[PDB]
Formats: sequence, C-alpha cells, structure tokens
Amino acid sequence: NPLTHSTPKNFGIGQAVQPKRNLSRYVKWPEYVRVQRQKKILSIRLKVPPTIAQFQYTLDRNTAAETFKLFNKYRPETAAEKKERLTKEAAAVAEGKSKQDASPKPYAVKYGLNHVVALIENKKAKLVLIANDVDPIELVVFLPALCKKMGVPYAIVKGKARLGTLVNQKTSAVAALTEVRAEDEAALAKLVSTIDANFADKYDEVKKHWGGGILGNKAQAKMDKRAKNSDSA
Amino acid sequence: KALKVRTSATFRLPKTLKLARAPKYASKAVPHYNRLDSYKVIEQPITSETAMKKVEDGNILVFQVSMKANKYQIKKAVKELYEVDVLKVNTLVRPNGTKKAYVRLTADYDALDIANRIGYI
Amino acid sequence: GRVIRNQRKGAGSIFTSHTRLRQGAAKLRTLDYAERHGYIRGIVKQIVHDSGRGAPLAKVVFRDPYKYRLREEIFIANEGVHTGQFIYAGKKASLNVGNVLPLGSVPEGTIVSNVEEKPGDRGALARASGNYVIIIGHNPDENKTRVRLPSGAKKVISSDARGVIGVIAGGGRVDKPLLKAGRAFHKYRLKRNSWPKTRGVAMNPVDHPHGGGNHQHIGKASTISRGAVSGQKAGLIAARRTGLLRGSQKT
Amino acid sequence: RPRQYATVSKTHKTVSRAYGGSRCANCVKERIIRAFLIEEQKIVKKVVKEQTEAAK
Amino acid sequence: GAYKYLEELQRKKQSDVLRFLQRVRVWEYRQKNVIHRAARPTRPDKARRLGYKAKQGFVIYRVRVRRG
RNA sequence: UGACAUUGUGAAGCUUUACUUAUUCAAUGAAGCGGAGCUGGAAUUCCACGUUCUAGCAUUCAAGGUCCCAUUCGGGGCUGAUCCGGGUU
RNA sequence: AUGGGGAAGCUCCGUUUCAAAGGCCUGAUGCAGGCCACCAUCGAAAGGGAAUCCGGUUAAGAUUCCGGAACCUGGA
Repeated sequence: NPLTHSTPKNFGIGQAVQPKRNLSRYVKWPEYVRVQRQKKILSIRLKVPPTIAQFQYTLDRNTAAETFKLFNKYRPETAAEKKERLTKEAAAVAEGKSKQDASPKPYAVKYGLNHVVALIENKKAKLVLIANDVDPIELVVFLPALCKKMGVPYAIVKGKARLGTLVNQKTSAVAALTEVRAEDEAALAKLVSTIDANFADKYDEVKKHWGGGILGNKAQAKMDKRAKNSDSA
Repeated sequence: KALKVRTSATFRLPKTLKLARAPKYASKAVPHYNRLDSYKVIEQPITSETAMKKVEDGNILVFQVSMKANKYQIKKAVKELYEVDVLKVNTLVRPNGTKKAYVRLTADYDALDIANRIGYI
Repeated sequence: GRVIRNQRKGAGSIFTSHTRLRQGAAKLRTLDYAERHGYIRGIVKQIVHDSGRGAPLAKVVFRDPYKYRLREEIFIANEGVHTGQFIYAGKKASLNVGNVLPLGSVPEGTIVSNVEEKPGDRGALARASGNYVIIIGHNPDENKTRVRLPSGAKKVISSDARGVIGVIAGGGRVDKPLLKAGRAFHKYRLKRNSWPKTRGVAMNPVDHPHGGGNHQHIGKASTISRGAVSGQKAGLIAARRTGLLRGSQKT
Repeated sequence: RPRQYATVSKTHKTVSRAYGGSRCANCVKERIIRAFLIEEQKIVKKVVKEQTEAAK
Repeated sequence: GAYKYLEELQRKKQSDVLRFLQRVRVWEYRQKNVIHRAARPTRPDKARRLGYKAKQGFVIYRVRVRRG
C-alpha cells in the first residue's frame, strides 16, 4: 500500500500504446471460413423460393426430442448384434432346421434416400423424417411435396447428424418408420396430429411463401433510420 | 459459451502434431560400406625428386589422394594407416587431376624413417 | 514501317524510370482510426532532396498507436515545414501549415497540397513543386467538397479526403532557364530516359509518320484523331484548336 | 570498422553516462531539460484544466 | 428411387428453386479455386449416370474455364 | 456504339428514384464499423465524449480496485478499457 | 519458383502480392513456455567484407612452404 501506486493509463487517440483488445471481429479468416460465412449470408439475403424456404421450419426442441426418443428404440441392429443373430441362426438352421421365424421379426427405422422414397411412393411409410441441411438440397426438396401428395406424414427434422447416430452411421438424409409395434402405436399416434400439424397442415401455406431478404445488421439499422424521420414527413 | 478471444487480426495455421516416419520397409536393403575409408583416401605416395627432398629435409610425406577427400580425412587416414601424428595437411589438385597432399608429421616422427618403412626410400 | 519511338516506350526495357536514389514513395499516413477520428502528432526529423523530384521530401516520425514502433512517413514538404516542427495529422488537428486535415474540416479558400483524390489512398493531387489546391466550397449534404486544381479544373471529392495545408514548396523552379544541354541531360538522367528527342520530321518515313520527303515537312494534318490507333498518334492528339492563343483565355 | 567493435572492451565503446555511446553530452543535457520542463508543464496544464473544470 | 426425381427436376434449369441454387453455387465456385477437389458431386444422379460410384478411389474435381 | 447473357430485388409515376448479395475499385499485419447506452454542454433536439508554447519519454496479458485458490516465492477472473451484431473498412 | 491467376500447350504474368505461407531463444519433440510477423532463391574473383607480416628457400612454388613473430572466428 505505501509503495504501490495507481497510475491510470490514458488510452486516448494520441496517448499511450493501445492495449491488446479483442480483435475477433476483424480476424482475417481463411478462405474456406470466409466462403462458409458468406455463403450463409448470401443464401439468407437472396429471396429463397418457397420449396427451399420450407426447410427453415424444423421441429421444436420438444417434438424433436420426442421423435428421436421414439426412433431410438427402433435404431437398427449394429454389426455386432447382427453377427450374434447370425450365430443364433447358424445354430437354428443345423438344429431346428428353420430359417424364417427363427428370429423375431425386425422392427427398425428404415433409412436411405432411395429406400425411403420408394416406401413413400408405395405408401408403406407410416412416418418420415427429413434432414434439413443436406448439401445438395435437391435430394430432398421434392420429398415434402411427395409426402403431401402420397398422404404420408413428414417432418423436416433438425440435423442429419442425429439421423446418423440413429441409424449407426455418420450421416443419413432421411429416416422412416413403416412398421411400428402395438406398444408404441399410441406414441406414434400422438407424434402425428402434431408433426403433420406444424408441417403437413401448413404445407399449402408455405408453398405460397418465399423467404430470405434478411439484410445485414448495418443495413437493417440504416433501413430503420430511413423509415423513421420519413414516416412522419 | 463465448468464442475464443483473439488479440491479433492475423489468422495463422495452428501447429498440429507432426509424426515421424516408421516405414514398413527399409529404404535400401543394406547400408553402404564406408565409401572413403583409409585405403581409399590414401592411394599411393609420390617419389619424384622434389618429393624425396621434402621427405628427407622437411619431414613431409607426399601422398596421392582421391579428389573426394579433405584435410580431416587425410589426417585420420594417415594416423590410421601409419601410426604417426600429423602436424598439418596441405592439399592441392595436380594439373593431371588428382589430389596431392603434403602431410607434415609432428617433430617426434621421422618422415625418412616411415617412408622406407612403407617401402619407398 | 517500323514500331515508332512512342510505340516503343510502353514495353519498358530502357524506358523505365531511374529509381535508385529516390528516398521512397511520398505518401501520407494510412487512414487509421486515430487519424480519421481525432489527430496524431508527428515530428519532422529531416527534409531531404528526392532525385528526379523538384519538391523536397519531409520525413515525419509518427508513434504507432498499436505497437511500440515509430512509423516514419515520407511526406512532401510544404513551404514552411522545417525540422523540429510538429505535424498534426487528422480531423481534429488545428489549421496550421504542414498539418493534414480532411477537406471537410477546413474553411473555404484554404490552400492545401498533396490532396487525396478519394478518401483512403495517400495523396494524388498537387504534389509537384509550387503547386496547390484551393478549397472552393463544401457540400455537407452529400459529404463532398469542391476544389480548384493546379490545372484550373474544378473537382468534387469526398470531404474525408485528406490534404496537407500550404504549398508544395520548391516553387518557381521552372523560372530559371537551363542554359546548357547538360543541365537538361542531368535533369532527365534521373527521369525515365525521355531526352534528347529526335523530330519525327527528321526521321525516315519508316520510323515516324512525319518522316520522309525531300523537304522536312509533315505532309498531312498533324492534328491526329482521338480514335486513331496506336502508332498513328504522333503530333497533336485530339487537338480542339491549334496555333497561338492570341487572347485572354482566362487567367 | 564495424566488426572490430566486437573485439574491444566495453570501455572503448561507451561513455560513463546515460546515452553513453549513442548521443552527445549536449544532446543528453537538452533532452533531460526538455523532459523535466515539459513534464512540469504537463502537471501545470493538468492543474489548470482541473481548476477550470469547476468553472461551470 | 430418388434418382428419377433428381434427373427430372434437374431438367428445369429455369425453375425458381434451381435458379436460386445456381445463383448461390456459381458464387461459391467463383470464390473457390479454378481447380479444386469437390468432396461429393453436386449432381449425384448425373454422376451415377456418367459412371460415378460412391466408393473409395472415385474422385470428383471441380473446374472452371474461361468462356468465349 | 447497340443488342443479347452475368443481371437479381422495389416503389413512384417509357422516365425517376431506391436495396445489398452478384460484379467492379482501393487499403490495412483486415484495429476500433454499425446500433445503443452513459457524462457534461448547448437545447425533446444537436454536439463532444482524455493528447497543441518545446527535436524528451510512452513496451513487458497495465498500475490501481475487487473476487477466488493457495498466498509461494505464485496462479486465475472481472473491472480498469460501456453493451449488442462477428458485415475488415 | 511457391500461393495464385492466364494459356489448347510448350509456358506466361507475378515477387509479396485475393495464402491457413515459419524460425529464434530457451528449461527440458510437446515444450516452463515465450518471442517474433518479417517472406524461397540467384545476382559482383573491380561494390560491402572477420583476421599475416618479415627473412630464407626452388630447375619451375609462395602474403600458401621453412624459421620466427601476430591476429580473427567458433568452441570448450
């Protein structure tokens, strides 16, 4: 106390050297990072047509949790469990002399774009979930309209990583349930009448609605300031 | 959760882990034997009249040396082939294209002695 | 016909400038935050001669706002700038000779020099010896100012473009007649090899449009069109009028 | 010559004073005088500004 | 499968959705290098038609050349 | 020089004006942009929001303040240096 | 050259720029850890440049060898 002094440094324009502040906003990010951010910016600035803007609508943090909880019980067999099933079947074919009905009928979420599309077309799909962030969005742009025309409930779900962890993969565009058990029939029934409520019911009104046109902050502030002082003119 | 604080606007490549090679096979089957051992560096002496004068008076041996050898190699090679310490080595390139090395031994060895020990008087 | 001299001068080779002895590029400070909001103070360490340039350069030491270093900037000296003088560059600097101010922060009739053509670069207009720009007027509505250039031309530029107060110094340099050809030789020895010039009318007809003939005469009109291709632009290019003025022709 | 300064003792390359082998004695005196005088002027200007601030 | 849908939809180059997708992807391709590794084909259906198979050892590069 | 393509989005009446994302120009080691908020002055509005006799000095994640663990002889957070948007301008 | 960008192409522009471009001090390949942001390289036997002189010596060597006497650099 008697020796240590308070010397508040003057950090003005011409005073002492400016301290090391946070320059995270001005970082010259790499080319790939700049391409990422400017692609998102451009894609949200340009007027996204309705058939793409309808993917901005996803399940809420509750319906998504409920749906993934339902599908977790129907995650397909892993490699080790299929191998164990093959040991059981190898025992059964030699001993019991039977192949079908030697194991209980499988009940798992169907996945794969080329499989779920055929299921939807044949109307065997009880419920379908679509990843909202596939890189060639053309893979699933037609899926909601196909679902609506085939009379099958679809949900533009959040994240293909969740679908991948569902189907024991890294990524999976679409995950479909086609044969659910009587125990979970009530759960699926409650899932629908809500999923189609926020997705399928509103399809005919999201088909007429474009999106995008969300200016940046520095232009939105300018537009607000121009709307003011001119509304009262 | 907030993003990392950055005190410099210049983004730099992070220093990742660098591995060391563990090849599945050796680069070559067998390591090469010593390419410039003593018997390759010290080729033969020179016994011209001037070289004889140098060995008799200056306590200097004169050796023909391969062009790929340097003063350290010549010193070590002489020390190995003929057990005498050398005081200095002076190398030149003869106009016929071969190294000529004047190896001056220490004061306590006789060039005229070890020359006739080698075989040339 | 052969590629004429003026045609040959664009490819470089021997027609590049002789930039060995130049002290450096004469430029102002970068439009930093400090300079564009308030002002920063530098000290005129030394005024030096720049080879191939009539106006003396001034070297001003500026403290670095974001680092210890001493950013030494090679200004163009203004008549009045001296060693040991403090140069205040920025928007909040007071209006004295040698200070750099944005053109929106100076009153009308002000004499400036080394004027920025557009806010952000480092000086474009009125940098030759004895030359200056007059602040004709302002326009805060569009953030512009109108100025009068050395060539008598009126220009409008963003009010945040900077410009040093005063005149470029070294004025009247062209008053003294170079007596000897050697004076011009040494003048252009540091300038781009543009001397001595052989008259095209003395050239052979292959080497120049004016060449040839049993008398040294041009032969056709020397007022060459603006749209004439390269190699025909020898003489008076896009000449609206010719001959001696014989009139007031403004001041 | 520039390299020979490496081979000689520190005594031959400096003068026993602040800015020993870099600035002249008179320049050192002038900059000491400047430092003291205009630091005191800074203090005086701060005092004047502080007393004028209350003149509201 | 979805490939019939993809190969029929891609034939509508002038549709609004494809126009928007093209206007975004052309900007990306201009931003990236003249020749650069493309991780996955933009048109997987067309890649399959031309001979691509999403397995190891099949490489897709993206290239831009000057028109005219 | 004209048309077609990149080339998109709006208004007001062939015309004018408007928008940033395409594209174009320039600079910096992408350092302080935009919006908001304090603080005083003028007067809800606007303004500034640490530096001008002098050829000195200005660096150690900053001293102070405050809160933790260890206090070790040390380490750490906040403030000092207002908040929000990551559009470098 | 590289990053880049042109060019059918041999190659061209470009030399720090539309780049995620590294080596220095350590105490021990992280590192205690820190440091720095400069920018491949080539380019002079007359430019800059670490330090050697005398006497003697050969058929022909020499500020190089011999005798003597010094200095510089690097490192223990």
